[PDB]
Amino acid sequence: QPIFLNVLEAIEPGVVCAGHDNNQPDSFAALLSSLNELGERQLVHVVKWAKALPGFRNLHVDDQMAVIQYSWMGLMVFAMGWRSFTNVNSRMLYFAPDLVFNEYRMHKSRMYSQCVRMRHLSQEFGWLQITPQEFLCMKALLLFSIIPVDGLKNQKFFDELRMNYIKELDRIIAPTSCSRRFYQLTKLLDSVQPIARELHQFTFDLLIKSHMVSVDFPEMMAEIISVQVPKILSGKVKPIYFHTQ
Ligand SMILES: Cn1c(C#N)ccc1-c1ccc(O)cc1F
Repeated sequence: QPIFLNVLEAIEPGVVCAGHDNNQPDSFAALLSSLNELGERQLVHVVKWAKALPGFRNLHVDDQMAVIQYSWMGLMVFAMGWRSFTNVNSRMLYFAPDLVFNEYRMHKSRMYSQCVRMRHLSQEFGWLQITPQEFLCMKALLLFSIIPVDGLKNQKFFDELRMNYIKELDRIIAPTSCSRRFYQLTKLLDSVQPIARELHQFTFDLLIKSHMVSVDFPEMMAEIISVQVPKILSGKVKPIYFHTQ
């Protein structure tokens, strides 16, 4: 019985729309406001998803929140890359059904470079022939891939929970074929982190200058970006990497 995989498939968030008006000509303010609102909508789903993961409540309740808050960006990028792979074969970024980015929107959003990398991430799902099951366990493992340098309140329970998720990834892979596969997947998991960092910087700078540019940041978005993201950007909170960068 595939108990672990059953849980992941069962708790996997459905479609989330951004509420973007696609009848109005593209503007930087409207495009970035819709992404932020999508971020907010998505956060809600990421919280409910993470809280339903196997063993997640073994974590200290305060570590539960931190982990979600540090990981959210990378979790969203990775899932978005998947959506883009399965819906449009990575030809465009499928943020939401009502928010698909072509190259014009990539350019109008002033985050073309970040978009380029995200789309490259999406292409990798196709290049490496990632299975939905690999995707599911990789995404779960992403939640436990970023922690403070000073450690969590109960680090031991995190370490065990992360160890078990790596073991689960091992299992859906399962000797030279497996060692090759594990190498490829962990390299893929590592590649999400520099991308998330670029989006962390962009979203942070944007929050600071938000009033100047008429870009709206929803309550939960503005809080994380100003309280938790600077902890990452200042080097206090760091990715866990499989390979040396
Ligand atoms: C909505 N979204 C996804 C998804 N799905 C990945 C990255 C972002 C994002 C980008 C810039 C920003 O200012 C706010 C954001 F929420």
